Amino acid sequence: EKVNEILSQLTLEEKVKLVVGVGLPGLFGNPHSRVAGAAGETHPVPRVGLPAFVLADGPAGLRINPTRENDENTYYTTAFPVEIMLASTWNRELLEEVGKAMGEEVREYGVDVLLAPAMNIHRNPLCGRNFEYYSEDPVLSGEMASSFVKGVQSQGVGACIKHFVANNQETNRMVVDTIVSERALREIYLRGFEIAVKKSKPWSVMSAYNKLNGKYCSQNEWLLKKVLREEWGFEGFVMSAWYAGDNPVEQLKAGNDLIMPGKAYQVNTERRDEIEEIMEALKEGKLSEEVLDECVRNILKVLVNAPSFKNYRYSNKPDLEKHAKVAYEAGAEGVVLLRNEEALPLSENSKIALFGTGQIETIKGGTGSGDTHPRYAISILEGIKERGLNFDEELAKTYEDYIKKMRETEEYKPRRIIKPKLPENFLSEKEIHKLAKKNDVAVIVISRISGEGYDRKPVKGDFYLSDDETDLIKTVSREFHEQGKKVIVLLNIGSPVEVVSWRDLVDGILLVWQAGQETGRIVADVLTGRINPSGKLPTTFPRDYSDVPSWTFPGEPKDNPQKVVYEEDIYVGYRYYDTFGVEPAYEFGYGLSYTTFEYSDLNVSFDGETLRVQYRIENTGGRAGKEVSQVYIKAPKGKIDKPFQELKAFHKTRLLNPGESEEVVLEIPVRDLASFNGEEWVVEAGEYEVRVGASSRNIKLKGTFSVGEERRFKP
Ligand SMILES: OC[C@H]1O[C@H](O)[C@H](O)[C@@H](O)[C@@H]1O
Ligand SMILES: [Br-]
Ligand SMILES: [Br-]
Ligand SMILES: [Br-]
Ligand SMILES: [Br-]
Repeated sequence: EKVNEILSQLTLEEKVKLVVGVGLPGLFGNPHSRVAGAAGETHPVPRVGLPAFVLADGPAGLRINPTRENDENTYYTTAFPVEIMLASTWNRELLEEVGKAMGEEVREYGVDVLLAPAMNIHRNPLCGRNFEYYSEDPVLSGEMASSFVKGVQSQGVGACIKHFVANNQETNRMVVDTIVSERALREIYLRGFEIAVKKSKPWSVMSAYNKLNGKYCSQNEWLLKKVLREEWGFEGFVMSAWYAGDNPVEQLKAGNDLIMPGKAYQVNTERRDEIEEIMEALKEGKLSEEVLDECVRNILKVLVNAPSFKNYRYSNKPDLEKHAKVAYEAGAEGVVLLRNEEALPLSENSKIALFGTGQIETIKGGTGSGDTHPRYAISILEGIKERGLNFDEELAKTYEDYIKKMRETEEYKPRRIIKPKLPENFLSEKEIHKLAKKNDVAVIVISRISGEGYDRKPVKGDFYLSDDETDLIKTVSREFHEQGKKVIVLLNIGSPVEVVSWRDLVDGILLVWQAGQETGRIVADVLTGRINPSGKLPTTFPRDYSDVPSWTFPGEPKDNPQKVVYEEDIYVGYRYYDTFGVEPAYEFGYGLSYTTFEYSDLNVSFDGETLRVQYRIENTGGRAGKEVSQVYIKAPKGKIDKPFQELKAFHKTRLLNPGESEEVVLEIPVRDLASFNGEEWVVEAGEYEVRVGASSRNIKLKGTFSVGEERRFKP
């Protein structure tokens, strides 16, 4: 009743103020948000008891200013592992915990809505923001997102799933027209958002920068209204990506309730003030008051539940120590062991020769709106020191000295905030020979960073190893292998890189991604086996970039794309590699363990409305560990073309001791089995195959069931 009451009290002008942000806080002419560093604020209306609501990034943790002027207090937040690493956990419960921790910091720092999680599909590994997205698969993505949203919103604050939809490249994102069939949309790109919307009920959705089939997402009625609302039954409000679109009136008409951050003229001289443009449109009858009321109601019906609406006295003192444990745990389960030829874990007291500048310049996460400002960030070297591991102390000082020297130099000093990539081959061929005799093992850090606004390139030093990185690995490998010793590589990266050319040169490979503030601790602990790797890939690692099915990336013309066509359609990520027989370097769902697991006791039953899959996993190794199991369904060929198989469920065991087992029981609604034929979802009659895998290509148990009667669903 409150909402309809406030609504009835508002004047036309106050209503317009409410659907437009107050401008980017603390930049240009604008005052700081009462939470300094926050991404945006709504217009207050004291008249009718509406406060300003505060919105802030981001996916890796709350992003606000750590300090404030005329203030002795401190406002640090927890920097969690990046989303691609969180997805690697394949652990819903854990993602929910990460949401709660973040949510407590959101609430207690006076924020009302967290601008997370990001959940665009990994269409192409070069997308600059892949690090802060979950997966190339909509079920993994949707399920991780749902868990995170539930976590955040258990804390009395709102989540915001973004970016809706098909924002799968950074190049010309604010302008590019994304051409995608309705089938690709419904099966791949819309699909994760559908799951999140239906299962977790996020307070808000952020419409994407890009056009979708001719229309800006922020101004796309089919997207924000027919699909989101009418079909899916979304009950929240939609906000625009910052400065997205070109027409505030079209945005409101489309179902984009909240225009952020407001004052677009401050960034684009050709935009009018949106309040003035809207007021004029109302005056002229270009926009009806009824549409305006709907947008305002969508906003209030959600935000009357925000802490700010009840004048919540936030503490400015969240439990950072408790949240750090959660960040460490998330990182611990998200590391992916890609290769282990009797190399890991390291023996106790093993003397480590630590290589690569990334050991010191460790990447905690990518740049942009999804960045964070934690009190600390434990480098790989620091974590190893902290845990008291036996490392070459002379070498570590050499690296420290070399980085200082290089970063002080003109060519490599941080510019404007990028740090030029350092040469990694500064050690002499004889210096490394000395290292091989002195130490027991080699550990080489390979680091990459990416971020909002920039796409990566299929070139050396980016997707490919730079020549100096290749030379370092070759030399270290040769030297240490001659001495009978093992070499380990740590991939401190945010998205796939080439691995085929060098992986056979080394014995161990740990994909440690970018693990936030606790990175070095997580990494050290994985090396010694205190952590048993349980992460599995949420995205495909291709042998070569030319293998990638999304070849049109980043569009036409390449250097200034006005449009990009998803030629590969539904056949993206593993759906492509499986269906057309292209072998990846490492497949979707792949990941090793320090122990072994045996799958057994498969039972499959379909009562016509629910597919029930049960099996048993036993730890047959000598170290406790968790196992991620994946259930792929292979639908019959029947009427329409379909991928080879599709992930429909997944699970992760508790921490099993040697000899322990766990019974897995998963249920899949019949509707989930459907393919979209362009008009409707269809679950074709026929024999289906259940494929329970330790990865999409390591199937451990197979069974079948039959659909007797075709089922159809209109969107
Ligand atoms: O920082 C506010 C927003 O700015 C941009 O729209 C980013 O794409 C979005 O992810 C972020 O939440
Ligand atoms: Br997407
Ligand atoms: Br391998
Ligand atoms: Br990266
Ligand atoms: Br194209």
